[PDB]
Amino acid sequence: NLDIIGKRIEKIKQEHETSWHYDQDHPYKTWAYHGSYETKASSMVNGVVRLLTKPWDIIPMVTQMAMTKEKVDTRTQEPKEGTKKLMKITAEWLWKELGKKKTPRMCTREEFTRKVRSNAALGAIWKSAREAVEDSGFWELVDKERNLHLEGKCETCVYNMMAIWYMWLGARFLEFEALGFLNEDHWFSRENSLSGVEGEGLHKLGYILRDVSKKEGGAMYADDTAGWDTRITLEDLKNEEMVTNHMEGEHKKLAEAIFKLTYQNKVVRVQRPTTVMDIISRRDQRGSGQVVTYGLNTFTNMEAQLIRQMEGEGVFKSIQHLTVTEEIAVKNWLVRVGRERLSRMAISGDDCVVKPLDDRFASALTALNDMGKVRKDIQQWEPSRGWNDWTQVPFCSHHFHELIMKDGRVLVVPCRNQDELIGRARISQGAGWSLRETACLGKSYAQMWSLMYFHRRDLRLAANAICSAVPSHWVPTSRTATHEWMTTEDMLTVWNRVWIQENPWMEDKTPVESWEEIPYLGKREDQWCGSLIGLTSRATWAKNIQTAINQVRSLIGNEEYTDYMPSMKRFRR
Ligand SMILES: O=S1(=O)CCCN1Cc1cccc(F)c1
Ligand SMILES: [Zn+2]
Ligand SMILES: [Zn+2]
Repeated sequence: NLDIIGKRIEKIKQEHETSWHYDQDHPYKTWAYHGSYETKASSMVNGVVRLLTKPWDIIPMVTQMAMTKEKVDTRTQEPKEGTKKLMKITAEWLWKELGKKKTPRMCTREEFTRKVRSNAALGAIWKSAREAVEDSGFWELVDKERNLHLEGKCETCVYNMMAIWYMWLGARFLEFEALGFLNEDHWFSRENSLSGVEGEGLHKLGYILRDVSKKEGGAMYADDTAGWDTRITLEDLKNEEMVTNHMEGEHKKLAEAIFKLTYQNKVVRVQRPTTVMDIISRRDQRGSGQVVTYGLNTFTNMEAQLIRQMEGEGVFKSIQHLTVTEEIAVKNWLVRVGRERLSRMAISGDDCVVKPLDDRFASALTALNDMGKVRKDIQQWEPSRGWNDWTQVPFCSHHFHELIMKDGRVLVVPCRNQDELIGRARISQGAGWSLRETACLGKSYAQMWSLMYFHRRDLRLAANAICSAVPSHWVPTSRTATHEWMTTEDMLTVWNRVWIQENPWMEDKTPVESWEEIPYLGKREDQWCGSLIGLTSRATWAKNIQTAINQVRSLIGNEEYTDYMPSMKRFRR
């Protein structure tokens, strides 16, 4: 206990010696409380996108998105011995498969520096990250902590609750040095993991689900976990740490210390209004950089789902205890069919789709419930509802349509309710946005829509409008998947590269010559997915779109603009 977290606690106590109140009115039950001390970010509207989406100003599902816990303080029972055994064997086998064609390695100050100078979310708390990285005293702070970790101790690796947990860049660097390889070297690529989709892109996910649908077997299951990060057990963290069994030298020691000192024994600071700072600690649950969180969530989800598959296939009889012959059967299933069973899944962190061998999977719930991965919105022992059609399966907040081009070629396209897409593009985060920076964020949403959602009538029109309203040469930006729309290249050229040239599911590579060759959903199916086609508000907006474009051009001023509206049939004279 205080053995490992004491130093971090001691150091914070001193820095606030004149306010160390041990509140007895502390609300924590499952989080150990240590002490307290004295201390003291809304969604803004993007005006460029809102001025060009007027019909949505009266749609509450869009307008409410711009307005405006008790699951972090929960406990997870210890799994049974049969469950623990199944997890240990599966985890051991899975790190070996992921490691067959990859080599664990340390990520570098050099690589970390480049990532900070290209504005990548690292959950940090010198002003900006940029100025800390170009000064050397910081790296001496990193070195002192680095040397403390090699010694098996920790001083400065403390979480700041805000449920996301920021850290001092020094802690982030040390996490990235030891475990960044999982993301930097694509351990969860589909080629390397079989179930993963890391680096895939939203224009690949529907093709991937259609490929899973082609396997013989049962329904497609897509069960969501209730609060996945809160259900990560200490047994889960131990099975994840076994990646260090594949490491050597410094790296092995540096990685072992991240897992022991910061993952399996955390220290957190949380603001309470009664405003004081609450210094609490817990060994279990997920708390780590969002990028390491993604890869280890993928790993543990792949593990859990292969065990749910083993349960449905009768590989083991009970989670209470695994007979010595069951152990051999589980390991033999893995060697014989493990890679085929991974191929029956698409897993993106806590998000999965599984096409099992048959529907016995639907009621194979004992291992899943006992690992703590309790399903959301369903009674603990009620059998899973499966999907009969890959086009109805939810995955990564989307569903996927099969869309046939006038020339017979087949697109599998990503889709979601259009109110969600318009409502998100109308929101910015943070202060100090110039009109130019607001315009360039609108342009990023517009180009994403032209590439991913070209099949939705309202979005291809609004995307053309925004791109006409923002100066042609201004570069799309974001402050916070592969992002092919982040470019000043012509969007028809990018569309051809993504959907035809580089698309491994498209055998005929004939380029498309104009946007009019590129199809929409059926008119009814566009409505079903939230389109306003057919409403008087929408018809007036489309007819008068040049007036809206000219309003935004007048605000931005006398700049070079291109009219993209004649790329659409109806504006082609
Ligand atoms: O589905 S409907 O509402 C019934 C008539 C066809 N639709 C209207 C419409 C207007 C403008 C463009 C368009 F593709 C379709
Ligand atoms: Zn540390
Ligand atoms: Zn749809």
